Amino acid sequence: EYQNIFTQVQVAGKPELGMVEGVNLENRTTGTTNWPILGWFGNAQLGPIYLGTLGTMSLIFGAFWFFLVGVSFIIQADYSPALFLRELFRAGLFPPAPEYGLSLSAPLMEGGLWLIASFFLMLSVLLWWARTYKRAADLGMGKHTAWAFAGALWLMFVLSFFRPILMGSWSEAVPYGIFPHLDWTNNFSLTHGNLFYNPFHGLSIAFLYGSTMLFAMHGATILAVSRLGGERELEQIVDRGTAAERAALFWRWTMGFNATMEGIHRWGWWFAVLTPVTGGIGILLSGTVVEDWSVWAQVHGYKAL
Amino acid sequence: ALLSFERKYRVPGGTLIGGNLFDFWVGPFYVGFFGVTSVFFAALGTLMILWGASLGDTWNPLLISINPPPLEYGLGAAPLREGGIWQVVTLCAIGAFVSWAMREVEICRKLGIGLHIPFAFSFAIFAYITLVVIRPALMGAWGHGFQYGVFTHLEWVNNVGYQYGNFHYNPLHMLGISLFFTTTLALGLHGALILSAANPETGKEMRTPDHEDTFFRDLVGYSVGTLGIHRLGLLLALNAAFWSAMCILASGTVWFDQWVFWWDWWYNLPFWADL
Amino acid sequence: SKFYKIWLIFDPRRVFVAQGVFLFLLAVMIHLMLLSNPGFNWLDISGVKYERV
Amino acid sequence: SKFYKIWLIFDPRRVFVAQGVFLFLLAVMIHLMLLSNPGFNWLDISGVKYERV
Amino acid sequence: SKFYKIWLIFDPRRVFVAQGVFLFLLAVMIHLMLLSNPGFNWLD
Amino acid sequence: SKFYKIWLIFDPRRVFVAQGVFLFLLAVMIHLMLLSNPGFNWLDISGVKYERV
Amino acid sequence: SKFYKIWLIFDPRRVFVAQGVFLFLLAVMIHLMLLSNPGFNWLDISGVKYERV
Amino acid sequence: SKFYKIWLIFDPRRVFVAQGVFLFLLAVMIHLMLLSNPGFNWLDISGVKYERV
Amino acid sequence: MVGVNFFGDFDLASLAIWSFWLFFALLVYYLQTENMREGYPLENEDGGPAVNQGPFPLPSQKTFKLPHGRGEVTVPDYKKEARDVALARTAVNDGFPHAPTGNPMLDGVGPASWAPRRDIPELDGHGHAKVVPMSVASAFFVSAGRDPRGLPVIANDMKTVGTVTEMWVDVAEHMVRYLEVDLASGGKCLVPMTMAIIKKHAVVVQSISSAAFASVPQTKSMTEISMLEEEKICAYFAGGTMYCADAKPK
Amino acid sequence: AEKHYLDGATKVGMATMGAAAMGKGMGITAVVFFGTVFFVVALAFIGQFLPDRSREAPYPNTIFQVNDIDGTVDGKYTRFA
Amino acid sequence: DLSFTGLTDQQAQELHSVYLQGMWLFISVAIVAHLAVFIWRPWL
Amino acid sequence: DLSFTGLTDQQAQELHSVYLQGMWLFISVAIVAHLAVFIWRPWL
Amino acid sequence: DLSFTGLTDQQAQELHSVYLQGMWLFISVAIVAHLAVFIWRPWL
Amino acid sequence: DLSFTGLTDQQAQELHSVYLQGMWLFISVAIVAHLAVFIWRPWL
Ligand code: BCL
Ligand code: BCL
Ligand SMILES: CC[C@H]1c2cc3[nH]c4c(c3C)C(=O)[C@H](C(=O)OC)c4c3nc(cc4[nH]c(cc(n2)[C@@H]1C)c(C(C)=O)c4C)[C@@H](C)[C@@H]3CCC(=O)OC/C=C(\C)CCC[C@H](C)CCC[C@H](C)CCCC(C)C
Ligand SMILES: CCCCCCCCCCCCCCCCCC(=O)OC[C@H](COP(=O)(O)OCCN)OC(=O)CCCCCCCCCCCCCCCCC
Ligand SMILES: COC(C)(C)C/C=C/C(C)=C/C=C/C(C)=C/C=C/C(C)=C/C=C/C=C(C)/C=C/C=C(/C)CC/C=C(/C)CCC=C(C)C
Ligand SMILES: COC(C)(C)C/C=C/C(C)=C/C=C/C(C)=C/C=C/C(C)=C/C=C/C=C(C)/C=C\C=C(\C)CC/C=C(\C)CCC=C(C)C
Ligand SMILES: COC(C)(C)C/C=C/C(C)=C/C=C/C(C)=C/C=C/C(C)=C/C=C/C=C(C)\C=C/C=C(/C)CC/C=C(/C)CCC=C(C)C
Ligand SMILES: COC(C)(C)C/C=C/C(C)=C/C=C/C(C)=C/C=C/C(C)=C/C=C\C=C(C)/C=C\C=C(\C)CC/C=C(\C)CCC=C(C)C
Ligand SMILES: COC(C)(C)C/C=C/C(C)=C/C=C/C(C)=C\C=C\C(C)=C\C=C\C=C(C)\C=C\C=C(\C)CC/C=C(/C)CCC=C(C)C
Ligand SMILES: [Fe+3]
Repeated sequence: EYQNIFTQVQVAGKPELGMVEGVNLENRTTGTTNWPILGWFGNAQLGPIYLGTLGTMSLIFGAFWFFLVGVSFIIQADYSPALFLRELFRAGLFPPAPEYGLSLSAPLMEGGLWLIASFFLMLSVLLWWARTYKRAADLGMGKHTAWAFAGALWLMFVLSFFRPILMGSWSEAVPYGIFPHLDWTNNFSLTHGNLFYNPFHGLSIAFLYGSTMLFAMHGATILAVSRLGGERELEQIVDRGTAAERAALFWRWTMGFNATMEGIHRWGWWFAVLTPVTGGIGILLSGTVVEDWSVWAQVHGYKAL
Repeated sequence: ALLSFERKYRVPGGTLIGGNLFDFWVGPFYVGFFGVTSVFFAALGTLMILWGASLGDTWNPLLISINPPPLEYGLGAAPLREGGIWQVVTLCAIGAFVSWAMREVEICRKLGIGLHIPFAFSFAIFAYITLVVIRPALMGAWGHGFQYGVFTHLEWVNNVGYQYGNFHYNPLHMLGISLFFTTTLALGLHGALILSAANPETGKEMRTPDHEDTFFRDLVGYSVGTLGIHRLGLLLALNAAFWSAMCILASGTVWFDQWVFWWDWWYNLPFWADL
Repeated sequence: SKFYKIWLIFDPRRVFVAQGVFLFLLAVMIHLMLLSNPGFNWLDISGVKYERV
Repeated sequence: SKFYKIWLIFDPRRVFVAQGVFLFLLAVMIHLMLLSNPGFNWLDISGVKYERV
Repeated sequence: SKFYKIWLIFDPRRVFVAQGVFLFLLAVMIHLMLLSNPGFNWLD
Repeated sequence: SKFYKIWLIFDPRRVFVAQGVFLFLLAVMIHLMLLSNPGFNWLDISGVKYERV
Repeated sequence: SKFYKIWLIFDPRRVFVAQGVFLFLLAVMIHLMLLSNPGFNWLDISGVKYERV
Repeated sequence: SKFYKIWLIFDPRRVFVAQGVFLFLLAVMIHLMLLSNPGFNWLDISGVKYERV
Repeated sequence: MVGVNFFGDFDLASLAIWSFWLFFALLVYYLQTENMREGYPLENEDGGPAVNQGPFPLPSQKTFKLPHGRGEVTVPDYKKEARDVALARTAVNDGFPHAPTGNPMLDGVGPASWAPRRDIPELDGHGHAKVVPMSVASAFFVSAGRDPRGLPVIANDMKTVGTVTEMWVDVAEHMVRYLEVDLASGGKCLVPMTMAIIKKHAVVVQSISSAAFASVPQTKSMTEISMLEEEKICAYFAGGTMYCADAKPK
Repeated sequence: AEKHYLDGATKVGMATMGAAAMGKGMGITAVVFFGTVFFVVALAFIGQFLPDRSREAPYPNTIFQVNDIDGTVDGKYTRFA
Repeated sequence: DLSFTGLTDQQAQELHSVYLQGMWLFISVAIVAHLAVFIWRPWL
Repeated sequence: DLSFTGLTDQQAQELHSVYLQGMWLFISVAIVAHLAVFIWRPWL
Repeated sequence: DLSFTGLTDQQAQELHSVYLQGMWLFISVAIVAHLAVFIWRPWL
Repeated sequence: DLSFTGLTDQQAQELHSVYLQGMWLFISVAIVAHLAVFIWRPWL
């Protein structure tokens, strides 16, 4: 039986340039390419993109942050292109040391460049957030994507903005290296007792696992009912066919309750969004409220002794 | 109590083992042959968990833990209070998980639809079986399985992680984390896009699937498409499961030092070895 | 009184199944609570009383 | 009494399936509980009784 | 006595297959319960 | 007074189910609270009272 | 004075369920507040008052 | 004055529910702030004032 | 706020976690009730209302506006299914299968069940028919993979029922959705691409017998297809996966 | 014959049918069970050929003295260590 | 004469009477058990 | 006659009177409880 | 005449009679087993 | 009559007699096995 995992025969007509629903067309590029290796899995069209004020500004600020991280790597390699490549994952642009507190007076190669890059990184993610909002607004769509992105941004900002301010030191923000930010994560768990005994870290993991499991379930369900017009999820929300019914009856017979075509996406939205929302809460409480989650768990009756 | 469209789908057929012997529903739940076996396995495992809890000193459901046998029993069957209850529950868990998948197969056969759901759940089952069977068999002791408890199995995760230094430096672990993070991001974006199209700005007609192609093409330049997003989410989650299982399988069987030292192949490449 | 009119409200099949499940779980929990307490664990008490039964 | 009217309420096929499941599960549980107690584990009791059976 | 009437409610073919399955599973429970006890394992 | 008209507003089936569940859960919570407190745990109290019952 | 007309805008079912849930949760939290304070925990206070009740 | 026209712009159901929630949360946080400060914690203050009440 | 606790060991952390549990119970209530907009109220096995309806009450009615002058849709609708189903219960109790009273595939029951959708074509964002034969699209062309047109089509018994003569594509999402089969029976037939495997020699359909191909639900027109016709065709093949499985080899 | 037996033979056809069916059920169960046991035994055998440091990992579970059901209150599996 | 379950008033009465006999038998067995347990190991 | 809820005006009147009776009963019982608690252990 | 299962009163009586014979046989065997076990190793 | 399986009364009796023959054969072989094990390694 055909498993709808890969397309068998690809087809292509005139390239699709998008819906016009209040988008400024002069900010939308005009060139599309049609790349058939992608058409085995999904769409083949590498479509146009929209480039307006917010996107341009976000790209400029983010690219400058990226550039500044790179330049710091070059300088700490003592200019060597060999060390630069050998340490592309092991090097990091680190925040100022604890003695500088939250002041903006730390040497340029000991946190100052970290501060400047961090400022421009902050600017670009917020501008990208505004972009996600405004692209929905220009098409007349709801704002669910921007809200979901706000949750992930909330974890990001508690990581490097909110919590270091509440702790009184930039030195607790995460550095900009591939391996050093993993080292940062490990150190963070090690200094706050053990982050497994942080209930919001537990809840964040539950929502991460659940969102992975949920989208295994949902992708498998839609693929299983693809024989019927299944993946046309919109228009099954407003005109229920057998794909939606059989999808509902599978899960009802299996676990005793089911979702609807529209409502499974609310479950997934909330499970995905709750992972960084709950995670940010648990990091924010670490150090500020609880210093040692292990003894806190012992006091609150979920760690023995 | 049937859904208002359910009746026309409640027909005989689709079973694998026992014909019409178990081909009936109990409330919402289809039973079938593997519903009988999954109920029995689940009940016996739960009930042995409760019995093992009774032999301890706490009834707190966050402190109850059933522990695997000590290493000195190797791969033998342990005395029932010295790890044997763990083995009974583990065998019951495998029985129930496998029965659950086979029951899912029968439901798919009755509602003639693809078998993707039991396949994906089998990937989850494989991760579990790697954790409690495959890895401890290669290491030669059931006691390398993880203790059963809401917060004590996290002690297992901690101890095994810190056996190999910082477990972050495990390339398969890195790959698995990226797949978990990415599938969560993809679920967020897919749910958001569907909800945005179905729930427009106030007073506007419902959006089309063209509008959502247009939304991602405007935002990132690419749209995978309606069929593509489900294929993508399915394979992302399945790969996360599989590469996590490979991550843990490699640790203690073929790799034994701190995982950080694995990257010494790159850091000790002879041209920049000494720099 | 005239509690029979509960059967005008609830279906007997659902109520009997629910009652059976409830009673089974309650009886199991009470016995397990007794057995976990070494003041009402009858197996060990009989071991003590009969000098290892 | 006239308890036979249970069969006007509950169908015998499903009742017999559920009854068999429950009864076998209860028997297995009780035997397991007895095996875990070192006063009612008959294999070890016989081991002691005959000097290693 | 009248226990033969069980075959009026449960089809004998299916019961025979299911009973084979059940009997083998009961046998494996008992054998490896025995293996769990040191004094009754026969491998060594 | 004339509270009965609540049954003109709330469906009896849901209300009775919720009341039964809530009352059982509340009774269980209170009993567990008393057992958790070593001044009202009646099993150990009886054990002390009868000198190892 | 004429607060009744609110029932013309707010559906009584949702209002009554919300009030019941809120009142129960508030009462539960006040009692737990008092129990967690060792000046208002009536179980331990009575234990002290009656010489281990 | 003439503020009633706000009820022509803001739906009273949403405004009333939101305002109730906000007032309740504000009151709860103010009480919790007072309880957390050991100068306005009335339970402990009364314990001290009456010699363990 | 370290070590400073409300209530005697109740923290800002304890407060946060209890607050989350309260919010999450409310969100579960919201999510469950949102997911009850289809299929309720529950019925009994004779088409009448069920005695039990569950702990969750139904949500308030919500309306969708449909583009291209296709009215409004309000859910939950409280309406019962708008088709008759030729089944008959096999037991007086509940929880047992209902048996087909005639041909399950022709009647449209079980895995061959179709839902009564609107007898109009699904539309793309510009108001045109969304799924059309390539003779109509006329700017579509095969881009990769092997073209099935002209290949023989082989049923689930190894017998050839005809040849692929046309593809029906989705003009919005650039995809082939149906294969038009010219039958040696004497007529034409649409086969869902999700139910066909294209190979070098033939397209093999392992869900439908050769005798079943003589009666595939037809379309009114050969330039567009309604959602009702789509449901019937796809349901016919998915039901064949049960009601034709004995025709397979061995 | 709209019955899997009609004439039945009442003692021999029925007996052969029942033996075939029960033997089929038992035989498939035996095949599955012995395949699983063989897979586990093969994994143990293979693990015997892994490097010796595959047997150096310490016991990864924490015994909390409130879950210790061995018989003695010590926080460990007694009679070993 | 309407009901949610479709049972008539008479049917509910006989149903309830049989159910009450069953409940009373269960309760009387439980009572005898509690007297035995209290004589053996008093918990109050 | 705006009725978000479908109640008539007099239905709202009776509903409000019943609700007020229940509220006053609850509050009176709570008042008595607070006086008893204040005598037993004063908290101001 | 209340019948959910579809049986008549006579078929229910006959079914119950056979069921009771089965139950009594099972319980008799269990009683014998418990008496033997109590003699071998008493638990009260 | 009460026939879920579609058998007749007479078919059920014959198949029950065959089933009983098979079951007593199985039990007798099991008894021989248990006597052998008990002689070898008695568990009571
Ligand atoms: C020794 C290591 C510690 C540990 C320490 C930590 C710490 C420290 C943290 C976590 C956090 C998380 N941990 Mg951990 N954790 C451990 C063990 C585990 C285990 C396990 C099996 O053992 C698991 C499954 C997890 C799981 C998780 C996640 C649930 C959670 C992050 C959620 C999230 O949304 O992330 C993914 C989302 C983000 C990182 C958000 C930011 C991403 C932003 C939005 C990106 C924007 C664009 C970007 C700027 C630019 C580039 C784009 C251009 C295109 C190039 N932990 C142990 C105990 N864990 C976090 C948390 O929430 O804790 C409560 C956290 O901070
Ligand atoms: C000190 C701790 C170490 C560490 C040590 C380990 C170890 C050790 C392991 C992992 C594993 C994983 N870690 Mg790590 N990990 C750390 C930090 C992290 C961080 C982080 C941000 O810091 C993250 C995101 C992760 C992420 C991950 C995942 C890639 C992976 C867990 C998923 C998995 O296995 O699913 C697999 C899913 C399952 C096993 C679930 C199976 C479910 C079954 C089939 C069904 C059960 C049903 C149930 C009983 C039913 C109840 C009934 C009710 C009705 C519902 N780790 C640190 C550095 N990590 C694990 C792994 O890869 O495992 C394979 C693993 O073993
Ligand atoms: C619900 C929570 C999950 C989530 C949600 C989420 N993320 C989102 C969204 C949502 C709903 C978006 O709408 C948004 C988006 O647009 O996605 C497509 C986004 C997104 N989440 C992203 C990443 C991301 N999300 C993550 C996590 C998650 N996001 C959560 C699991 C992670 C993890 C796990 O760590 C990452 C890394 C992005 C793809 C995107 C946000 C886009 C963004 O932030 O843009 C800001 C831009 C920059 C920093 C510019 C970088 C520029 C390049 C470096 C230029 C290169 C130039 C050249 C190579 C040379 C350069 C150097 C010099 C010479 C210039
Ligand atoms: C022995 C102990 C047993 C329990 C301990 C196990 C741990 C439990 C923790 C998760 C809870 C899982 C239990 C799920 C119950 C499964 C049974 C079930 O849900 O079906 C019954 C019920 C009836 O369905 P229906 O009639 O259709 O409802 C609508 C009609 N009014 O269907 C419904 O109720 C519909 C409502 C769906 C319920 C939503 C499920 C929420 C799951 C989200 C959890 C994710 C976060 C978990 C955090 C974990 C932290 C450790
Ligand atoms: C805690 O762990 C342990 C497991 C320690 C203790 C567990 C104890 C428990 C719960 C044990 C459970 C035991 C049970 C429920 C056993 C049930 C056994 C049964 C019902 C056995 C029935 C066997 C029936 C058979 C083999 C029928 C065969 C019929 C046939 C027709 C076969 C055809 C072949 C022949 C030769 C038929 C003869 C015909 C002629 C003409 C001679
Ligand atoms: C100290 O720890 C504490 C924590 C233990 C834990 C819990 C404490 C608590 C809260 C305990 C609460 C216990 C409760 C609520 C117990 C209630 C028990 C009940 C309601 C038992 C009722 C049993 C009823 C039975 C057995 C009824 C009937 C049986 C029959 C055989 C009747 C048959 C019915 C028939 C035949 C109807 C057919 C009639 C017709 C006309 C067809
Ligand atoms: C050839 O040219 C170049 C030089 C391209 C070679 C380039 C090499 C490059 C670009 C190397 C870059 C490497 C890496 C490793 C980039 C990624 C680093 C990682 C792991 C970043 C993860 C960061 C996580 C967080 C939470 C970051 C930021 C969070 C914020 C809330 C930002 C805002 C924080 C602050 C303190 C803003 C400061 C504001 C003021 C006013 C001081
Ligand atoms: C926790 O400790 C600290 C002190 C931290 C913080 C304290 C915080 C605050 C703000 C506490 C106070 C909160 C509030 C807003 C309390 C107000 C409660 C109110 C206004 C209750 C109103 C009415 C009460 C009742 C009981 C209403 C109706 C009568 C009943 C019998 C309830 C059930 C009936 C309903 C719902 C309507 C149908 C009528 C009848 C008679 C059945
Ligand atoms: C530590 O203590 C623990 C924790 C164990 C907790 C205790 C839990 C317990 C013990 C819970 C409760 C157990 C209970 C409440 C009940 C057990 C009841 C039993 C043993 C029922 C057994 C019945 C056996 C039967 C009915 C055998 C039947 C055999 C037959 C051949 C009957 C044939 C029947 C019919 C109807 C033939 C068909 C006739 C026609 C006319 C179609
Ligand atoms: Fe979807």
